[PDB]
Order: sequence, then structure tokens, then C-alpha cells
Amino acid sequence: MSELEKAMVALIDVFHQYSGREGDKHKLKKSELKELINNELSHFLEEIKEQEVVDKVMETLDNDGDGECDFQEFMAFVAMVTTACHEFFEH
Amino acid sequence: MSELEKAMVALIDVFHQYSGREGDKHKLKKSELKELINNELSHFLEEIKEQEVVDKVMETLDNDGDGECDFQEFMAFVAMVTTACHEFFEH
Amino acid sequence: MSELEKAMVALIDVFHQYSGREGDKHKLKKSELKELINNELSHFLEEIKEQEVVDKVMETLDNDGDGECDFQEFMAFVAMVTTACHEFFEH
Amino acid sequence: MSELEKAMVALIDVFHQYSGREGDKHKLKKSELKELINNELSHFLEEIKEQEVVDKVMETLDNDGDGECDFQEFMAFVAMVTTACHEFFEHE
Amino acid sequence: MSELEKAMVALIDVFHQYSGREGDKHKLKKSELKELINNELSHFLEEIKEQEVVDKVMETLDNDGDGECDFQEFMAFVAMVTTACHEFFE
Amino acid sequence: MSELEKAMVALIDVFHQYSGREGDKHKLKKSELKELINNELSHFLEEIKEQEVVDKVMETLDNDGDGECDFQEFMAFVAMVTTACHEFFEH
Amino acid sequence: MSELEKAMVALIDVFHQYSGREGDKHKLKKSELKELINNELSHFLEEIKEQEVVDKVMETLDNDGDGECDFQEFMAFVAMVTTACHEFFEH
Amino acid sequence: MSELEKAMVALIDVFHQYSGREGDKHKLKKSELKELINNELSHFLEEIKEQEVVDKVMETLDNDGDGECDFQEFMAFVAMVTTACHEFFEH
Ligand SMILES: [Ca+2]
Ligand SMILES: [Ca+2]
Ligand SMILES: [Ca+2]
Ligand SMILES: [Ca+2]
Ligand SMILES: [Ca+2]
Ligand SMILES: [Ca+2]
Ligand SMILES: [Ca+2]
Ligand SMILES: [Ca+2]
Ligand SMILES: [Ca+2]
Ligand SMILES: [Ca+2]
Ligand SMILES: [Ca+2]
Ligand SMILES: [Ca+2]
Ligand SMILES: [Ca+2]
Ligand SMILES: [Ca+2]
Ligand SMILES: [Ca+2]
Ligand SMILES: [Ca+2]
Ligand SMILES: [Ca+2]
Ligand SMILES: [Ca+2]
Repeated sequence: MSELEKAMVALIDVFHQYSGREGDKHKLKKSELKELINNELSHFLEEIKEQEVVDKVMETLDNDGDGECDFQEFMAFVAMVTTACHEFFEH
Repeated sequence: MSELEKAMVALIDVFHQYSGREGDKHKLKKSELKELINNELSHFLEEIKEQEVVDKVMETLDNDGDGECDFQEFMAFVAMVTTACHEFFEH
Repeated sequence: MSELEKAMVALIDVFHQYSGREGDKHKLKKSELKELINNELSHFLEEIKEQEVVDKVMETLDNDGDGECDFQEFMAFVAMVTTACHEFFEH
Repeated sequence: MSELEKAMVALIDVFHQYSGREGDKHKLKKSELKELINNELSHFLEEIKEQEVVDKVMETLDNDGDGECDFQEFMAFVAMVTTACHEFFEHE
Repeated sequence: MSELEKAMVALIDVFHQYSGREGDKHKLKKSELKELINNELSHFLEEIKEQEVVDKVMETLDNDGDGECDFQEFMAFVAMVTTACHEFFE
Repeated sequence: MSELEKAMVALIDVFHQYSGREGDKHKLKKSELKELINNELSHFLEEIKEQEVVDKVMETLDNDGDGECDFQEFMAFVAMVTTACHEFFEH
Repeated sequence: MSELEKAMVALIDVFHQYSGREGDKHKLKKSELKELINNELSHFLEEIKEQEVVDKVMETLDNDGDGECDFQEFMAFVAMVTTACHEFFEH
Repeated sequence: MSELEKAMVALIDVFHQYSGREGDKHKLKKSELKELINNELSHFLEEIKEQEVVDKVMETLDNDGDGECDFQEFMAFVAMVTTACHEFFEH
């Protein structure tokens, strides 16, 4: 598989890894999203330490309004974060 | 780097491997997109062998209608392809 | 170690994670096999929830007729599931 | 994905890596199998140098006569090496 | 660095990792040796569950009688274990 | 496999890569030992350029008097060289 | 990621481990640089315990005159130390 | 060893692997430097396909003018790349 293909499997893996911890095994609840952001995105995002911050992140990602982040919402989240960090190269 | 962050860097790297070939070095033109798909997504997608199919993929991805795929749009494509793969893994 | 070499070791390690829980530490009994499948093959296989399903899985895997799955029989099951997954990535 | 599920995908991945280089993209020809063994099994197996050795491994693995190793045949190879490794280790 | 030189540094590093956990930072006391064996040699050695067993392992390794395993003593243990592994090719 | 276990296998691997050159493929003769030192211990040890230096190393290592270095004897050489290197990082 | 790539990220990570303790989270004040040296270079460098050694090291590393060590400046320190280590292995 | 110590040994190791191939075994000639960048900086850097690219990189790094990069000069390059990576993660 190419490196791009392996990158896509890794996105699915990390999602499974956190979404399967608690409750709904196919979505991230606020707590799981907090742990994903803090443990897996520490070079791209500041550590989330206040519930207002977890709440706004989740409010932003949660387009179906169920209070959780499903896989499609997580892919959009990754797209936003990666797009943002790639703007570094856009000058 | 986490495996998530490595995936994110891979996505940026592969995008540029193809985007910088011609014209705007931060967008994929149709020829660059065709090559990316054919060389980097050979296990997940059918090889593109017809200009018509190339036009249709770009028409689908090109959300801002500038005729090219920028990195935001490329992320949306990756998310679509990832999604297809993720379906295989929910049982 | 290469990714292949680590993968071979991971197959050994998972077999023993389960085989050593109960009874003979070198074989998977039904309950161990059910737990391995349910916990470690959840994205590749439907969860096993009924004794009758467990029984038929063991019956296919248990070639030598001792009522359990030994390492070699487990390697055959791994080759079966892997071949199934490999049929996916054919393009 | 579990460690087991990752290990299965890593088997598919390495197969692809070598099978797609030359000729039939869905099979390892002798040179492709040689490379895979020398680059990816370079801690479990001795480097294959002599052609005769390459020839013999392929004859071991090639069950359908076509002179190449397909994925199914490669999985039987993987089981052979994993078993050898299993016998190398302690389990008590 | 060759694969041999890198192996050597890895041996130094694992000894460091465990020798620094309690007491004398340069030696493995019995608890530290038990943990290294159980955490880092799980594919080559039986897990140690009994104190008799780790006392016996240390008695064997402990050539200067201080009741701990220093690095030179650790290298000897590594030599024994690797030589035993190698018996697989005998 | 742990880094320590990886190390142990590397040690077996290099020994065989040299021992297998000539004569007994399970032992290092003087020429093979010289080559191992010069090519694999180039950063820990001064290059051997003198027959007397070779002779001396082998006399030190060879404990069963066959005039060669088997694996067990090589492990003793490894212990010795590593130990000397460790003390160098010592507080 | 290659070993080189992972090593570069490890440099960023240890820097931040100590840089974020106090004050500017993006620079090392002398107390922080001291602790970094004392805790993460314990096998390469003798412990610093005198004001003047810290003062001396910081004056060497400080090129923009803020009395702190930013990440670029830290990289000159890393270069110095590593070059020093490389010289021990060249013999 | 700490993560920082191992990172430092990794930097010296990668230098040894590439500097050893051709000519002066203690320095990187331009072909060696191209190989290192293409093989070891492949996730962070663009592939060098145009010879004028290593030519200009060497131009900057060579400060004793043997037209090659020694370890010292190599560390400056590692600073430059690592610093860019830091700024990239700095958003
Ligand atoms: Ca959940
Ligand atoms: Ca939602
Ligand atoms: Ca372009
Ligand atoms: Ca567009
Ligand atoms: Ca059992
Ligand atoms: Ca059976
Ligand atoms: Ca082929
Ligand atoms: Ca090898
Ligand atoms: Ca065949
Ligand atoms: Ca201790
Ligand atoms: Ca002792
Ligand atoms: Ca020999
Ligand atoms: Ca002998
Ligand atoms: Ca600070
Ligand atoms: Ca400063
Ligand atoms: Ca050179
Ligand atoms: Ca690249
Ligand atoms: Ca120079």
C-alpha cells in the first residue's frame, strides 16, 4: 500500500482506538475526544484542559447535533486541522 | 509524533509531490490529480484511463470551481476515500 | 525489526494472550477463541454471541479433533481472515 | 484496529510492496520474493545470496505451477516463518 | 553505527532504564531485575512469579556478592541468555 | 519484541554473517574476526592493521583451544566491549 | 518516519518538556536549561550545579539577547553536544 | 539513555551510514547528501530530482570548502530542518 493509503488506514485506526473506549463504540464522546486531542494531536493543538474548550470543539465538529463526534465528523475535523497546518506552506 | 500526526504529514507530503509538478505548486491540476490517484491510490481506487473520468473526478472535488484541487479539497477527497475504506471495517 | 517481522511476532503474542487464560496454555479452548475473535477481530468479523456459533468455528478450525485450536490451527484461521481482507484491496 | 488486525494488514501491505514492482502486480516473481526476504525478513532469515536458494524457496512455495508466489502462497510462507519464530521463543 | 554497535547501545540503554528505578542508579536490585526479565525478555525467558526464582537468578549473576546486578554482571546474563537462544541453530 | 530482544537477535545475526564466510560456518576464524571488528566495531574499536593484534584477540577469546571463536566465545567478546563502553557513559 | 525524522521531533519534544515549565512556554530560562541538562544529558555531560556554569552556557547560546534559549538557539547547543559525541565514536 | 541522548546517537548514526559509502568516509559528498535527504528526510522534505538542488544545499553547508559536508556542517543542516519542523508544529 502506498504511504497515502497507509495514512488513511492510520486515521481509521486512531479513531477506533479512542471511539471504542466508552459508550458508543463508533463515536467519540467529549472525554474520548479530549484524550485523542491531548494524546495524539499534541504537536498541532494545545492541550485541552477546560471543559468550555472541549465543549466548543465538540460543538464545532458535531454537525448532526448528537453531542458526539462520529467518523465523518472526525474526518472533517482532521481535514480542518491538517488544512490549517498546511497553510504554513501557503505564502 | 503520534500515528495520527504522521498520517497528517504524509497527506501534506504526497499532496505536494504531485501539486508542485506544474503551474500552481499548491494545487493539483487535472494531470497531477490523475497521476496521484493512479500511483498513490492503486489499491483503493480504479486506475483512471480516460480523460472523461479525470474530468468527472475533478468536477466532483473542485468545490470552489477554480478548475483545480487545492489542499482543503484534497482533504475532502481523502476523507471520502477513507470513509469508503472505513465501511469495510464496521461489522 | 521490519513491519513484517513485528507482524509475525504480534500473531504469536495474541495467540498466547488468549491461549494462556484457561486450561492448556498452548491451545485456545472455545471460550478463549470466542474472546479473541470478539475482542481482537471486531472490525474483520461479526461478534460471536451464541454457543452454536462458537462451536462451528472451533469445528472448522480444530482439524486434529482435540476440541481446541493450537498455534498451527490458529495460523490457518489467520490465513483465512487475511485472505478475506486482501480481496478488499484488489484494484 | 487491534494489534492482530494491524498485523494482518501489514502482511497484505508487504506483499503489495514487492508483488507490484515487476511483471504480474499480483504475484511475486523470484527476484521480488528474494528482495522481500532480504529486506523484510533480514532479522529472522539469512540473506539469500545464491540463485539456487531463490530457486528452491520458490519451488517450496509455488503450489500452482506458475513459477511465482501469489498472496495465498505467500500466506503459507508467512505461517512457515511465524512457526519457526514460535519454536525459537519461550512460552511458559 | 553497525547493527552490532546499535545492539550494544540498546543493551546499555535497557540496563539504564531499569537500574534507575530504585536505590543505586547503577545496579539492578532484585525487583528491578525481575521487572526487566518480565518486561523485556518475555519471548526468551519464563515470567518470574516466585521470589525463590529471582533470588536464584541473582545468586547466579551476582559475582561480587553485593546482592545487586551491575552492568558487567548484566552483560554476562545477556551472554548466557543469547548463547542459550542460539542453541536453536545447533 | 523488546529492544533488548531485538539486540540479542542482531548479535546472532552479525556473528553468522561473518562466521559463514569461510571454513566452519558456525565459528569465526581469525580473518573473519578481523573483518567483523574492522567493519562492525569501527566506532568502538581501533581498526586492526596488525597480525599480532588479531592473534592476541583470538587467544583471549578462544577457550576450547580450536583456534577459532564460536558464538559463546563471541558473546564474551561482546560483553567485554559493551562493558567498556558502558563505563564511558557512567556517573 | 525515519530514525532521523523521529530524532528531530524528539529534540523539539524535550525542548518543550522543559521550556513549558515556567514563563515563556517557548523558551528555556536558565533554571529550565539547567534541569534539561541535569536530567536528559546525564550520560553525556557532568551535572551542572554552579550559577556561573549556567550563566556561561546561556550567554553562549543566547544570540538575540533575551537572556533565554529559544528553539533555534537550543539547536546550536544540541549541535555542539552531538559533535562532541560523534568525536568519541570516531577512533 | 534519555530520549534526547538516543536522538543524538541517531543523528551520528545517520551521518555514518551515508558518509561511509563513497570517498572520504567521514564526510558527505553531494551524491551521499542527496541519498540521505531522499531516503531519510522523505516525510519532511521534497524529493531531490534536480541536481542543482543538492548543489545549492551543499553550497550553504560547506564552510571549510572541501565541497563536502562533515559532521559539524551536517549538524547545521539538522538545526535548519528541525527548526522549520518546530515552526510547522508551532501552528
Ligand atoms: Ca465512544
Ligand atoms: Ca455528531
Ligand atoms: Ca500544480
Ligand atoms: Ca478548487
Ligand atoms: Ca487455553
Ligand atoms: Ca486442535
Ligand atoms: Ca510481480
Ligand atoms: Ca541480517
Ligand atoms: Ca504460484
Ligand atoms: Ca537500582
Ligand atoms: Ca553484584
Ligand atoms: Ca567461519
Ligand atoms: Ca574456540
Ligand atoms: Ca520557559
Ligand atoms: Ca535568546
Ligand atoms: Ca563520503
Ligand atoms: Ca517527500
Ligand atoms: Ca566541508
